[PDB]
Amino acid sequence: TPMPQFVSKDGKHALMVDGAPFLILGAQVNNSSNYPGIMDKVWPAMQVLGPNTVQVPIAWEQVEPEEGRFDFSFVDTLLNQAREHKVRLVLLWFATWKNNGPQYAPHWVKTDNQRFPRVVTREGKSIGSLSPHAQATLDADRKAFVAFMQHLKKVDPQHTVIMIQPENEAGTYGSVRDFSPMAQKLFDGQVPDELIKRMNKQPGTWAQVFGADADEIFHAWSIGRYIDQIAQAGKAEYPLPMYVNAALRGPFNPGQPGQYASGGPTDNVLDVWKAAGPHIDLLAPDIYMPEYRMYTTVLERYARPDNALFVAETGNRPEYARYLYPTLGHNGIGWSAFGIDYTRYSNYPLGAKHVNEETLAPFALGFQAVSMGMRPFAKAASEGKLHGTAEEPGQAVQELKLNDRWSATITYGVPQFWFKGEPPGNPEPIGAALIAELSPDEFLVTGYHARVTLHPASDATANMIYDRVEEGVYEGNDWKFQRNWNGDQTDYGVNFSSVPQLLKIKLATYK
Amino acid sequence: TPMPQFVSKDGKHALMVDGAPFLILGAQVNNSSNYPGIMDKVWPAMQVLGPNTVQVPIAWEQVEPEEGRFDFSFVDTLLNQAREHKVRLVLLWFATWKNNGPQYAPHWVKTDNQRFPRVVTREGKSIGSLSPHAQATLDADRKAFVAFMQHLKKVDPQHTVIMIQPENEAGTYGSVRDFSPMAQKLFDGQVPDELIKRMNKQPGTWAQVFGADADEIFHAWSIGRYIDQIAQAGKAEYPLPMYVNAALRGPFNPGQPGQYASGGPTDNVLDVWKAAGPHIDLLAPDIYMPEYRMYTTVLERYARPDNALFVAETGNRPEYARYLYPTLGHNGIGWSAFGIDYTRYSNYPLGAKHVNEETLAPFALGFQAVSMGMRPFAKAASEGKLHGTAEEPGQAVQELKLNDRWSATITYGVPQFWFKGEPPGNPEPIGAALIAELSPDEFLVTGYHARVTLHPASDATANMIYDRVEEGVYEGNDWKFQRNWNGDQTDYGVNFSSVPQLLKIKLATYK
Amino acid sequence: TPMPQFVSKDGKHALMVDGAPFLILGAQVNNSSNYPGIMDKVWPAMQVLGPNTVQVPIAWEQVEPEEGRFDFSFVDTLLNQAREHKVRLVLLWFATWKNNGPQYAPHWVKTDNQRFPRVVTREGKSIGSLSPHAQATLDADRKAFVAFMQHLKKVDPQHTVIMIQPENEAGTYGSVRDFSPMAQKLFDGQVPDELIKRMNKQPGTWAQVFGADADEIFHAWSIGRYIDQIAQAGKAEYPLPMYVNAALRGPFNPGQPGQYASGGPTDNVLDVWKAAGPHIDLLAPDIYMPEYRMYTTVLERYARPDNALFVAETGNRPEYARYLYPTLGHNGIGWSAFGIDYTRYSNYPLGAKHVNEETLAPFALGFQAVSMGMRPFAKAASEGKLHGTAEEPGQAVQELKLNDRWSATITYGVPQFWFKGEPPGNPEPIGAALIAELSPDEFLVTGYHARVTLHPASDATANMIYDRVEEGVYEGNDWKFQRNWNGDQTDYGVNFSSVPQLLKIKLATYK
Amino acid sequence: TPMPQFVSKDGKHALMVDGAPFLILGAQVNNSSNYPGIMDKVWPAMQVLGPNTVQVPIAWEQVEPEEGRFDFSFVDTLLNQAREHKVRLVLLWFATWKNNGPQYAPHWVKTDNQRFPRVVTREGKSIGSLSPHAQATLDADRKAFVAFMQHLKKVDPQHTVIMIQPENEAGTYGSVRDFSPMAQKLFDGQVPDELIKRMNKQPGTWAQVFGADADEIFHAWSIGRYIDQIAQAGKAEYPLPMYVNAALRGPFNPGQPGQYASGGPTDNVLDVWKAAGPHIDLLAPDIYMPEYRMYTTVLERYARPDNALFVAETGNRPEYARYLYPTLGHNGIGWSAFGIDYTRYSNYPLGAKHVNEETLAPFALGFQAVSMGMRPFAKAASEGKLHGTAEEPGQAVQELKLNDRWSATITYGVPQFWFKGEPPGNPEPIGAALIAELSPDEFLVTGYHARVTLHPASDATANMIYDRVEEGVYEGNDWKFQRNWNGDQTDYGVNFSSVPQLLKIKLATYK
Repeated sequence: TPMPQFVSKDGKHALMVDGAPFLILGAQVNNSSNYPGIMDKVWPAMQVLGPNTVQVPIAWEQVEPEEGRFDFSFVDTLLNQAREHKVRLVLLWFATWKNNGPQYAPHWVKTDNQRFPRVVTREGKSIGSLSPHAQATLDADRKAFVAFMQHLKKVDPQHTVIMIQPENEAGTYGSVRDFSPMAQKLFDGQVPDELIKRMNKQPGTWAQVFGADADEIFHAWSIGRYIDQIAQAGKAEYPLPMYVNAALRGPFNPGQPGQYASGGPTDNVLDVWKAAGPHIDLLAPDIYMPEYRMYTTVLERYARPDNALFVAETGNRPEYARYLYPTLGHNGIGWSAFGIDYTRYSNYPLGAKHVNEETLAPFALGFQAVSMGMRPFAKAASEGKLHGTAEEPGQAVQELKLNDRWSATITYGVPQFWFKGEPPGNPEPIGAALIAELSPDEFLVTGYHARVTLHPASDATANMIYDRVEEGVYEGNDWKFQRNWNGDQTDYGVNFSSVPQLLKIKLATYK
Repeated sequence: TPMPQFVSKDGKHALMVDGAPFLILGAQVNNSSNYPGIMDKVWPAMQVLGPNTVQVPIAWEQVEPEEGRFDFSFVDTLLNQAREHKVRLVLLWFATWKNNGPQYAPHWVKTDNQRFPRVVTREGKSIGSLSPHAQATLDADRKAFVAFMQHLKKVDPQHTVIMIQPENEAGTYGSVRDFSPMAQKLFDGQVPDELIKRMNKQPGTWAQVFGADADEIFHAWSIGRYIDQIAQAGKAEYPLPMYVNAALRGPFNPGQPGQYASGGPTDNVLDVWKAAGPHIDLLAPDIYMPEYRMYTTVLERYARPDNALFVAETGNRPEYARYLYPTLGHNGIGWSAFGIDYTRYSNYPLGAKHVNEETLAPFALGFQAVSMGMRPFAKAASEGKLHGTAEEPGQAVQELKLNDRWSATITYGVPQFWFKGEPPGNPEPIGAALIAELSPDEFLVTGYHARVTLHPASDATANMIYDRVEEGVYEGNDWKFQRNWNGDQTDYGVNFSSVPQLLKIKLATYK
Repeated sequence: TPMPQFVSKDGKHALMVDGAPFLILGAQVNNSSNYPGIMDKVWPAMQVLGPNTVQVPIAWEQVEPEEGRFDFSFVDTLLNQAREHKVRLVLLWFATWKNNGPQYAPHWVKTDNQRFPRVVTREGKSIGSLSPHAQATLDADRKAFVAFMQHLKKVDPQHTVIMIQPENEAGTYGSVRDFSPMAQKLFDGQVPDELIKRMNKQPGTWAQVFGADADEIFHAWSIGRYIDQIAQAGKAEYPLPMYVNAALRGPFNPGQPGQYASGGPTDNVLDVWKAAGPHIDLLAPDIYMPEYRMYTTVLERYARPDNALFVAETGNRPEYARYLYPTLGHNGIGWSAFGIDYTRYSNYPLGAKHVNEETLAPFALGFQAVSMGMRPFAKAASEGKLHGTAEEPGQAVQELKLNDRWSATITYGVPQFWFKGEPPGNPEPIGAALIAELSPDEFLVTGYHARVTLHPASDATANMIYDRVEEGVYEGNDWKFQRNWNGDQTDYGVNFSSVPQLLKIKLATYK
Repeated sequence: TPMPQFVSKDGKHALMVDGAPFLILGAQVNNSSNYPGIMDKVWPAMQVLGPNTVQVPIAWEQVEPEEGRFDFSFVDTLLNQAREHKVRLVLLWFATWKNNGPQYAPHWVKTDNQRFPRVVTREGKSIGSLSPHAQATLDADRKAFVAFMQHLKKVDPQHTVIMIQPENEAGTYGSVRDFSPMAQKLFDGQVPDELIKRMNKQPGTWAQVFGADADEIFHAWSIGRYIDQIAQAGKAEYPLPMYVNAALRGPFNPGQPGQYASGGPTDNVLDVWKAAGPHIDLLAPDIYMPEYRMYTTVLERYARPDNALFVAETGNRPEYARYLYPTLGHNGIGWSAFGIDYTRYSNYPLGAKHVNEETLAPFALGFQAVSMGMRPFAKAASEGKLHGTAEEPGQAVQELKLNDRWSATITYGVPQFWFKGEPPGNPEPIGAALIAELSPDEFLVTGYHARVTLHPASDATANMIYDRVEEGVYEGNDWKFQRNWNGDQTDYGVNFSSVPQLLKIKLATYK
């Protein structure tokens, strides 16, 4: 039975799970929800949200508490629980970097600054981030990761785990790079030929080749090479797809490297990370920018022909929920919300002050609607045929171009009937829509707090007819019909409110 | 066992069901609630509202999806469900016209503008309404309707179905008539002698005879003849009563024909429709005019000596509920509310934003009260002896003339006791009353949010005595006594609030 | 086993029930709650209120619907239900007068103005009140009442029924007396010697003897003689205690006789009614005057050495509940609230807009507290040893004189602890207290929303000691101890809130 | 099995219960909740609050109602109930003084001012407080207390009762001392040599030695000697630890002795009470001063090297709950809240208007958190290693000095994440924290509505590492691990909200 795998060719991408494209509808537990005694506050929240994939930390300190003495008992417990609760897993390897720092490395690592040295600032101060240049730290992380991947292969032939995230938001706060002598000797050397080629530059030293950006590009390359070697060695044991996640710099008015985590896969060093990381399948943004223009711009920059869009983390405040459909609209591999458990922790002001059934309901709506047709939606994404949009404040109408024949008007905050006047939008921005092209004249359509009005895009389709507007669900790939919408229910577009409904709409023209 | 039948003589009317007059307390599901997979969101709402009759679409596209290949399986399912849930059915034939358009005609009809042509505007544009002049469209609709009536006769000897509505709001938006050559050849001809007689006019062409109104009267006659031939052929197979429903034009400031649906049974062409439709039992208004003066004027215009009043549709917003009793007061055959299911569709702003137990309670109150004496109420209506009224904003008192001996004062928003000052009315208009004359000195009385004070109408009855004020219910026609109201409960009229109560009041005089 | 009986000597009174004094904690159903089919809306309300005595109409129209054809089946049903629900009964004979009118007399009475004539005004108009002067009406009422009392004796040896109320608010609206010739012949005659004696006047005609008040005194005497003869004949069959109830005239600014019900036992003709009614045990006020000064003045006027105070009716709005204890403080026989059922009738503005568990809770509190010591409370009342008071708006302190040794300060709206400043009173007037003197130094004390502070009334008791402050209840006459209040619970008086608590307080002095 | 015992040496103290230090998390029932018939309104409240120790009055009037006739049946019942409900008991001997007065002494005491004389004012008036100088009153109280201690020893080998409180707030209101001749003869004599030594003064009379404070110091010494002799005699029978409780005088602006209870253990006569009371283990404040500066100053004054801090009573209004942790921070023996039952009594304005699950929740939070590590917390207190603090209005940050190596910053009203700007504090003051030093680099930490940020206190610990931040609970002394907090949960201190959580935090430094 085929194991999970990431494919990408000519800018079309698929996460293949059980032999077909898959879309991650993800939930990530909080950072300290990775022990047997706390899982009873994880699963009741997942039951409410209904993700198809759960992200859980696997901490280096817990799997190798003493060097050479491995303990994967929590991985085993977690696989049983995920199988019982019918979710797939994405495991997060909290090791050399977690939010730039060594806090999840074991005692014998993070207390030993001699064997495992920290970044040194230009002024000579050690700071809370391990240097990518130390061979001992790479060796020890990679050895632990290799034991981890070997264990996974032995106990997960069911393929419950579909991806691995090596490290978590690697990079450095408080310095653009390491300035230790160890670092300076490498920085003074020649830029590796692989990076010279990919960057369209002439050979030379780091300062010669990259100028004012040499410090930041050097640090990104060195972190990338570090994680790539870990990815390559772990894949040699069990070749699950692997991705790294990015602490973002501001898309419009970024600060200086070091204010944001320098060296991480920020939007200015994506080609460096690509060159450095051939064994890393994608670079995934962690988006905690709730403002529409910022969020959607991050989506556009990380969705590249060489980079499948996966939103590995985003906020759990309700205004975030609507960003699922525009993410899927970039035809990547999915979207995950962060902080989904009942441990009473809150990452406000990034996310919600409390996680409960009310705060989860806007997310569960989208997860239920996509799950009603997940495999066809994922087939569409893998062919580049998924369209998605979310409501922007002060803009009550959007236009989606679908193909030569049809377009869709998206209108927010209107009745499900004729109305007089300009569309007002919803009082808060909460609407969204998602449209899959199955064939030129047939679409899968869902939305919430929104009207979707399909209309001709050319003179050939001016004589538009609703042939069928079928409500139903999919069982795997088999369509289960419930009813044909007609009359009032199609006279004013098709109108969605607060319940999950999937429509398979076949259009015709009269002749 | 006698089948349902409509009788009318000298301006008195009855819908005979199971051998006696019947009054429809109706509920209509939304337009796309006509498939097996959605009926579990219909019946729980009917359980709350408690109609005695449910209206459900029977779509041409679903019973003849391919020409000649009939499928009445949903009709069969629906008859079983109506029998289990103890309601009668009125079936709506969604075919050549539904809200003026062909959207419920099958694929092989509504995509074939050659065989089944659309109305052509004066400027040459085909628009979304099938021409009444095409023989193929009439033939195909009638053939489907005949198969439908034949099936009904075979599977409904219980007579669950009591009426059929051929077509739904036939007429045309965007043109006063068809201007195609096919239409013009008929328009240029002589007005049929049947219409010339009924309209008190001299023979001639359509333009000669009817002048400025020729276009609209021609279209109404041609639609009427179309549906009448379908009614006649269907009745030849199974002679259930049949009615058509009207999309109204404004009673006071109507627009132009084509702004409102031209050719439908609007209030200016009722004699045309009568002349054209001898096999159509009545013309029924669909009233979505919530303002008192408009609603009640529509009632008066459609209640004619040659037209039994049936309100086939009205709004499901709570202010509409009170219009049941004035409708029954015209001594027709009943009243039905539109959009009664839990599918989460809303036709706001015509109706309510949500359908739930709260929004249905004002309707259920009236349906429960009338059902407590439905057969005697319907016997009264068939003798012209039913009186009914609803509260008008800014008018806290109304006077009902009952007969030579007695009248009833209706007072809104007062205590059930002595009060000082002018009656204030209810804060919102919600009151109503219904009074049946059983014999000169005995009345059935119910109401809500209202006081009913019977008082002498002549010097012969000045010495008024409450002989009996019996609360109870009817089992069929047998009166079941609960108690005699007296004392406080009759000193200030008889006072109704929010619970269904039927009173049988016998008056006397002391001597 | 002794039957119920009213005793009164030297201004001390007792309703003896089962051989000992009894205090009525009464509830009266609404006027049309006197049929088997409505009793399921009576008993659930009594379960909440918990009266010890229920008042129910027994209508002449229902027990003699045709002359000579008696039907006491409802009396039988009602006795079974009262025994099952553990209440005593007071039966109300709705006959010649109910609120001045004949509406509860049978068909063959109230429609026959010839045999049973109405009062004639000075101008010659018959009005809605039967003349006390017609021998046929007296004969027919008395005959029905005699059949009623005979039936009671046969089917009620349990003595469920403890009193009878002949007629209901007898009197006349719209005329001071009857002016018919039948009436004038009697009015022109001599004042009966019995009334001449009791009124301390010299013999003469009605106009000579009574002057400007002759009309009103004549009507009161004639109604009184009418009901007295009915009482005497009914008592000859079964000598239950009997009382009449009064529709009050204003205590301070009364209107004219005829505006209020002339001839009823109003506060100006109590000596007339005493003289006329030796077989009527007491004259009971019906108090719907919610203002403190009016309510308590009515109490004082009807509590006479020759008249035991029984409040036969009062309002069911919550502000009325507190008037129970000052009524008991006049050492009569009890107090009853009117309109206690769930039939959805309201006599607002006299009483509450709705009867439910919230509106009944302030009454149930008092009924529960008195029931916790009802027989000792009733023994105290029969010895004149009960003291009671209710809160007056704007007066947060009252002083009750108990005996030579002790007094009680009643304070409203204070904490159950030390407080600074003037007592504020409760926000609405809701407090009350009730104190029985068991012996010179021992008292039964209860209250609600109030503090009771016992304190010395003389120099002999200056050295006051709380010997015992026992919370408990009585079983019949046997005291069941729960706890001794001390400390905080007695440092600031004894403080009552919203739960029923009976305290048996023994005082001492240190020496 | 060792019985409870109080140990104190060189300013470190422990209440030894079952052989190890113990911390009282106490609840006291109201003053009249000391009878079998009211205990069903005590235990349901204790179930909600969850104290480990309940204080209950044992009244002299109830155990010796007649002289020589002892009745300890309630003590027996109460021991059974405390064992069933799993709490320890502290019994309060309500005898010669309760809130200065004799109200709980038996009838034959408090009514006999001859045998048991009251304090006489300077003007000759007897007032409500028994004189400490009468030998009969001492003899009779001591005899009753000796019978009580003998009974306890016989029926409590389980050691359910851990301390006894002889008398309750002894002292006098309305006079600084007794001025009777009996008192004056003693006052005129020489100051006992024991008091002369302890007060660092020269021999002489009371007026010579103490001057303006002679009256108050004389009264405190005489009350102290009275209770000490009772303590000594009771301990001779069963040597349970014993304490007296104090009605406080204002810490900053005290009134005159007699306005506050003169002679009680107020903050100016603590050395007198120590000298007079060698058999009294500690002097405990009763703190009903809700203002932060007053409450915490009282704590400081009563926590002395010769006086273990026990807060025997405090308010049950929610603002009081947070004072538990600063009390424990003085390394005494515990803290108890007053008025914890459902009898519907309120000592507002000292405490809450109602006791229910809402008003108890802020207290239950602290009791649950301390109970999760009660024995280690009590071991820490006995070594002087407990630190505790509560939030002060207008101060959102506090600093706790722990040892040479570490300190803790306490921040109130902040998110559990990074925030911009000055800490706002909670809207009402509700935060607190409690920190036990287990060893130099390991701490037990709990709090609520607060952030605790451990940080270096010296250059030696500048390179701080969170080695482990373990959430769990203790079973007795055995630690039960749940999870290791890391990541978000430790990046911004450790953050507590509204649920009980105990963290065992081991700190390291990197090298």
